[PDB]
Amino acid sequence: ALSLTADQMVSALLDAEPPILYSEYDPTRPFSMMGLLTNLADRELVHMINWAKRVPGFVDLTLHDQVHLLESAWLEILMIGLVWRSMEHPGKLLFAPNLLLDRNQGKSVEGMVEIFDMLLATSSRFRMMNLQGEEFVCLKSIILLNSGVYTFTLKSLEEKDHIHRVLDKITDTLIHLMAKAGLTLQQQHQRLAQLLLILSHIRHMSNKGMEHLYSMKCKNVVPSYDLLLEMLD
Amino acid sequence: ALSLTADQMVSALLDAEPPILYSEYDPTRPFSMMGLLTNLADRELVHMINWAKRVPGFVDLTLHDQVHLLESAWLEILMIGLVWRSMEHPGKLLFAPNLLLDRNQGKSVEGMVEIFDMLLATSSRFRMMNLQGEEFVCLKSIILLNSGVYTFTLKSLEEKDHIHRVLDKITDTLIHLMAKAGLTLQQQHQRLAQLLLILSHIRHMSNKGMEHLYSMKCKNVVPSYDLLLEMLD
Ligand SMILES: Cc1c(O)ccc2c1CCN(CC(C)C)[C@@H]2c1ccc(/C=C/C(=O)O)cc1
Ligand SMILES: Cc1c(O)ccc2c1CCN(CC(C)C)[C@@H]2c1ccc(/C=C/C(=O)O)cc1
Repeated sequence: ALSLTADQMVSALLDAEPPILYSEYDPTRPFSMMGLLTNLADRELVHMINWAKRVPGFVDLTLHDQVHLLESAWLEILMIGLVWRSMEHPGKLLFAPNLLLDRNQGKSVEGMVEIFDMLLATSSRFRMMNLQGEEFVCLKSIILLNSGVYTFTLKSLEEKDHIHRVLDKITDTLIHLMAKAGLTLQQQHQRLAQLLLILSHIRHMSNKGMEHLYSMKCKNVVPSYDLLLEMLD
Repeated sequence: ALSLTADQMVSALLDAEPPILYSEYDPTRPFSMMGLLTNLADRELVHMINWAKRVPGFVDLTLHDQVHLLESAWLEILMIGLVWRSMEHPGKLLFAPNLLLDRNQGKSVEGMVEIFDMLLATSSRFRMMNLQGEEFVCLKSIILLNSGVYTFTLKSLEEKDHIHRVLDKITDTLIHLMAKAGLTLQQQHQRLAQLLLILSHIRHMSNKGMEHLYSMKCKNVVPSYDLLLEMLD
């Protein structure tokens, strides 16, 4: 994992990519949005577990630390995937290929249009930077490893060190991609910073969404430690 | 502002630095924590306004955009200052020089120990990286310009462009500092990434704190648009 070259890191991330899923509704029947969005997120989560297990370095950690990282990052990971999928659809969010929604459609749930807006703005930022697919898979892996690393014994000290070494290797990889693309050293650092600073906004979006989900006060909303543990163990 | 050299950028940021404030309690009387923390935050905010006006590029923006940026970033800015001040005090948060609190002291307010923990962990990360004062002022300015830039007309398009150009100049500056310190190009990119990724965790902490403050449901807690506008106008 730490002996991978930049090209090998990229290949491994592209190969791990999950599929794009469809919403489950009868397309021959007349057009609940939260129902549809919950079911889609439930099914994406299963595939996210399989993806995470294929990110280099991730299965080297303890199962408890794998669960902690996924618990912290899962909604950010869903959100970056949505933003990426929606990039060439100005003004719309491509939740699935059969579920392409505008901001007015989010107005149907109290608190949701604000989240829809923030997601559309991130998509439009990605569009303005001309984000590449190889840069997106790197960013997504960085979210997985970084989002829970500050909230965790000799074992833990070793786990945090390894997570930081893996993160350094993905930073190396990003820079390599930008060098292969022909950017100057100045441009390279500038773009790296631009990309990482968007991750702060993705955190914010997830925190805002988590607050909505927690406020629903429902045992079938938000995956528990135990469900994540069962799926990962 | 965009014509500043890296050295000039650093000098200007160091010069803008606000003072460290004291808690207001009678030190001769027996030892409310939330009272003391609110009063301290109220007074720090005034000084933060003056600081922000001295960050290069910031007064070039519209007053409405200055207010939006401060509204989004103020608690993150207080939190990064606390973490920096607390760096050489393992296990304790130096809220002020006369108010140095451990995690057990945070247990006195329902929900606060969790926030205290996250802040102690960030301080300990800064300690492990050996963060330098010149890097800290850069990071703090980056928070100010970045945290509200994705949530904002021809004027706005021009304002977001300028904010991104200012941010690129601070990225250049960071890298220059790390080059002056003797780091390799590889180390330079790696450390830049490490530093920016901590900003995501600072966002998360602020979101968690904002939720506590909003849940107090009090007109004298959280600065309004109008108060920020009055202080900045
Ligand atoms: C990015 C994304 C998806 O790809 C799929 C669903 C949702 C989002 C972001 C917006 N979000 C809605 C936001 C208000 C958070 C959708 C969502 C809806 C329900 C659940 C519930 C999951 C569960 O309860 O286990 C999670 C996310
Ligand atoms: C970093 C920091 C300070 O330097 C000063 C106070 C506080 C923090 C972080 C933790 N925080 C407590 C957290 C629960 C947010 C403190 C705080 C307390 C009250 C207020 C209220 C301000 C207002 O109501 O205008 C703001 C921050």
